[PDB]
Amino acid sequence: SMQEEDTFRELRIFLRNVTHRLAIDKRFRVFTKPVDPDEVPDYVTVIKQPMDLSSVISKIDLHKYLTVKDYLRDIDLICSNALEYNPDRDPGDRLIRHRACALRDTAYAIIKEELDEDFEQLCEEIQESR
Ligand SMILES: COc1cc(Br)ccc1CC(=O)O
Ligand SMILES: COc1cc(Br)ccc1CC(=O)O
Ligand SMILES: [Cl-]
Repeated sequence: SMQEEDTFRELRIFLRNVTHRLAIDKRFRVFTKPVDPDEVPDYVTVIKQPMDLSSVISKIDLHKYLTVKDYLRDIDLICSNALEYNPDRDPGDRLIRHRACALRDTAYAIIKEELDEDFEQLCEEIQESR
């Protein structure tokens, strides 16, 4: 239906706003772009599913997210990718891990306060019946 179309547009709008709010945050600057295979060539080998805020945007835009659940699954990636790739004791790694996982926590905290549960549930049911 159109109803259902209006639901997904709303989701897309909501997800864009959340994503923008992470993107304008100085802490998260490094997550706004994919990793350049210059600086880091061994990345694209170790990290199977690269993920970042600009990709998240592309995916919103290409109607690739039908639920917030799916969105968060990508946000989880950004954190767990950093855990995986930058595991060392050194401060360069500790900082990246810290920033990536605060991104995750900020995303979750925003959604926990601003996402209507019934809206999520609706997206889930529409998606399930497709
Ligand atoms: C600096 O603004 C952004 C940067 C990235 Br990466 C994604 C999204 C936005 C804003 C928007 O999509 O509304
Ligand atoms: C971040 O936690 C959630 C994530 C999703 Br998806 C749906 C609901 C919640 C808790 C809430 O929205 O009350
Ligand atoms: Cl820095």
